[PDB]
Amino acid sequence: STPFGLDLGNNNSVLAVARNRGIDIVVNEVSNRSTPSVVGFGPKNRYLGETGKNKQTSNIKNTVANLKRIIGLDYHHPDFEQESKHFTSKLVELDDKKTGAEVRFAGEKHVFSATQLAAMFIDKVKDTVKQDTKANITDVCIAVPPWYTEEQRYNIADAARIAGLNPVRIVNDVTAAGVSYGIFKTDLPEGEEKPRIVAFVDIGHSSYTCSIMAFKKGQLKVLGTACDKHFGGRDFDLAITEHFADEFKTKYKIDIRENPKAYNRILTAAEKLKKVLSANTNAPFSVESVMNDVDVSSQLSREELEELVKPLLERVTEPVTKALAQAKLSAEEVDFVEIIGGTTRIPTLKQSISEAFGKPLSTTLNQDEAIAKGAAFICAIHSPTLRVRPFKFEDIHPYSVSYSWDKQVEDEDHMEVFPAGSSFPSTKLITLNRTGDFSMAASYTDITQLPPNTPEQIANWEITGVQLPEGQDSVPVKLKLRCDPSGLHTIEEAYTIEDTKTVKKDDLTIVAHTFGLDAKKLNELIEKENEMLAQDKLVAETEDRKNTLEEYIYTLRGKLEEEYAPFASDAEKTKLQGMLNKAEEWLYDEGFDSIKAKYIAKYEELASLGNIIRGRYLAKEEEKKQAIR
Amino acid sequence: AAAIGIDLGTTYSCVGVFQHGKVEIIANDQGNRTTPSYVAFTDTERLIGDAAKNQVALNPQNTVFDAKRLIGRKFGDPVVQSDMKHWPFQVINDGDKPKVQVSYKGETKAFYPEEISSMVLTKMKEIAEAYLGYPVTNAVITVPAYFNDSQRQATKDAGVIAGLNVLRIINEPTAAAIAYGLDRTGKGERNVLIFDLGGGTFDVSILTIDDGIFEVKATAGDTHLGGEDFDNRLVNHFVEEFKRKHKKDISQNKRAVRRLRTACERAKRTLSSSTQASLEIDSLFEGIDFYTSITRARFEELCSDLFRSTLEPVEKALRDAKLDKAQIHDLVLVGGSTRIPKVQKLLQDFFNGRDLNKSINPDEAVAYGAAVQAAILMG
Ligand SMILES: Nc1ncnc2c1ncn2[C@@H]1O[C@H](COP(=O)(O)OP(=O)(O)OP(=O)(O)O)[C@@H](O)[C@H]1O
Ligand SMILES: [Mg+2]
Repeated sequence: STPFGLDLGNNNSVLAVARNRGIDIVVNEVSNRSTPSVVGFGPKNRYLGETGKNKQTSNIKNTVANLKRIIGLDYHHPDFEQESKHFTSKLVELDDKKTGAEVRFAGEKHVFSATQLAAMFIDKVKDTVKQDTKANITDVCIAVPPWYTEEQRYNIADAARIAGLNPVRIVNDVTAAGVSYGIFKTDLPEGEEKPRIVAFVDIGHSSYTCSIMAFKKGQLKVLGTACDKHFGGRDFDLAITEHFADEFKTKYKIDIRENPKAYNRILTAAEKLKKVLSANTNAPFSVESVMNDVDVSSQLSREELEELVKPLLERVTEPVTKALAQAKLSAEEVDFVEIIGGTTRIPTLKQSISEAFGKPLSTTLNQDEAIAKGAAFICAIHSPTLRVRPFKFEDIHPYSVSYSWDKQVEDEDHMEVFPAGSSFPSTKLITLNRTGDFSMAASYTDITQLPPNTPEQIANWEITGVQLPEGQDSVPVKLKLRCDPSGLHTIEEAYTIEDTKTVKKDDLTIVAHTFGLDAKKLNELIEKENEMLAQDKLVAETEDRKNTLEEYIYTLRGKLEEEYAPFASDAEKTKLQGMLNKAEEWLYDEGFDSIKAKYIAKYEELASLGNIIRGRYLAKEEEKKQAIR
Repeated sequence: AAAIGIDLGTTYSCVGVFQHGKVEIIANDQGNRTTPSYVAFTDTERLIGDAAKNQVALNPQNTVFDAKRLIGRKFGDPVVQSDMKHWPFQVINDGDKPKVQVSYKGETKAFYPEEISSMVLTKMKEIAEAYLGYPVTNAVITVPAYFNDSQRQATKDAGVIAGLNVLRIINEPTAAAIAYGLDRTGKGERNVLIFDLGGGTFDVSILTIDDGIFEVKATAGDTHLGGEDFDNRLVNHFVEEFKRKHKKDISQNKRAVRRLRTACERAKRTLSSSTQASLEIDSLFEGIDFYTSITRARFEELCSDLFRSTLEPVEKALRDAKLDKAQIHDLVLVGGSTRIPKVQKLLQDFFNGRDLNKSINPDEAVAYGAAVQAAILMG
């Protein structure tokens, strides 16, 4: 089994694997070093990754992108619209008040949850990796944005389980980048020496994250982390499209807002123009037939673009100032600023980040690969067959978390367990006096420290199997409270003590209620995914057998005319040409859309005769080589 | 300090560095793993790389590319004379040395080819330096196998101008072979053929390797293939479809053709990774929707002569090498068009099922090997 790290980006995903003595980037079927984070649907099969992207502009209504962003999203969330404006497909409320995508698929109307949809993509991307590696892949480490909620981390971990993978850790993405920084730099401070302070700024398609870390050889600690989940390349593309929407009403008397297909053509072209503007100071904007018969030809300067996003750039220093205040340091205390993510290539952003830190920017990581590589290293940390050079890291635990318990004979019924601005993972040991079975829960100590509309309760537990000793008053129960390496709040052990000596007596059974799915629900979703996989595979194999048939027709026809000519009688040649001709016409009729078996059958009729001629051709080839040697 | 490997390409360049037992291909500040060998001069500034290519059509007389075709050559070179007819920039004679002539900051300026290439090499140097975080001063640069002393020396001069210490000028197919580790097989003679097809240029090289020592046995350049000809076959095929279904001809419709063409270029690209591709052009002609598809096998058939013709330089190179196809030990694929399945098939069927070295990005395999060779020359 080979450790697999996944940078699951809103626009594209990077695949990395830990093998040989290192970590490699896995390349897809098109040879790309990232794969588009797209799940699309057709009448016959799903369009996942590259193919999803290829089909996207022709089936926008049934193509879901923004997969990351709808994970764990309340349908009536006050900020739903900032999410939904970037969707082209129909979004709907689910039975749990979350959001799914409604989609035409295989001739029916289908509703899928954000978890199901993200699972489809993880499954495709898993297949890329095992087709590249030839290996068994069973474990993943998925990198998510630090703003991911506890729920959202459980959701995406379940998505991996539906794709048949063990989500070994759900890691914060720029922590994963910082880990790859740490494992690759060879000159890190070593003893009593001051750690190296490195800020990491990641701006991608949708998010802007600043995370500040202390490095020594073999270790990092995250000091401060701040996010803007509404600051990304997609906001630039959108501001550019809205600008041209207005321009085209006056210039061409066309209204692209009333024409979703036209609008989408401009949106797509707007990203390419935005990228030109990271290199050049002016750029033409030219889109042919944005509607029927209408060619638009305009332009934009970098300075005009910067004006377009002025409202957004008002927030440009916030994640830096917030991450420094958290880290309890001033900008001057940072040694290096490392830049990753595609949107950090924008010159105004680069200047603003540099100016906010008072430092030049460093770019000593591959900006695209760093998160996936760190995630693959972290996945390796978890393999039982241990062969990684160790690296220790701690991540920041921004919020205070308490646990509560059926009071019973305790003077208190709750306590602060994991403080605001501590680290995870962390384990806290408590012992409680108990009169019998009891409930427990974890909650946010102060809900005002959390995002608007955050439920206070994180998880709850039913602890049972409590048995009182002879002196039937109370009994001490020892508990293990864990903020696990994903930052998830758990109870991982409970036992009765006091069986002259202390001793474990009864191991108590814990029933956990978390944001994670039931085994019953997990299996049902694993099932649906397996069915869609089988259907996709049948369609892909039948398309292949049919292209293989068509190719062989042309190939064997040309050979009979050339190198096979001396190796066939007139009756053999004309018989085979006849069936070649007939097989070609069949591909336009009944064979236009037949079944796997018939493409194979037709090929076998042809090849069975064709091979006889080939085997004569090959015999005289070898014979000429004995006349050689 | 690490040495770098640079593929100074005729159209694109690529830089790598060997670090921690592996070659890292370095992305430029726009995120691209290759950089256009373009240098633009404008009323205010000089632009190199992506910036230069991005504004070519708006500034064609002052955007220089193809300096690799001029470098180390005499002005009266029949190749120089021939090539000039294809460029929108001016090339002047200065002592029988070609110079590209240009408007720069409101003035008329001429540049030696090695001055244009040095600026590209400065760029690759800066890319390497930004990634490593320290000054880079040592480089292996690659040239084609057919380069003469003067072409080789002129390229080294461009390196020296860029501020590099040119550790070695090596052949591009040698670099590609080193990338795949084909120099590691010890004593005994191995015949390697490097098939380099992409960006409208085609080079077949046969090398002999023995104890890590390379000898150029044959070079064969069918110079022009891999572009608009395949596009035309697809365009003509679909123009026929429309003519058949709707009984109307779109041939003499300037805009409609460019539209159907754009669709065919897209479709072509899809067929390197899929066995079929859909075409869908809204109201293509006189309000009529053209939604169709093409299979990979059909595409290959339309272009079967254009594909088969790739084996000509293979067969030529073999003759100059005085080798039978059975005597080639190793195959290396470089250049973008070798991603095309039919190219890989033809080659493999021609060479009797022999395995192909193709796992390294065919655009990056030359910078890769140059970076390997740069680290060896420092160890
Ligand atoms: N040279 C460039 N100039 C400007 N923008 C760029 C450039 N290159 C890439 N981008 C933008 O960066 C974005 C892709 O970046 P990235 O891969 O960091 O995002 P992601 O990981 O998919 O998104 P997220 O992290 O928000 O989920 C796209 O919006 C793309 O347009
Ligand atoms: Mg990202």
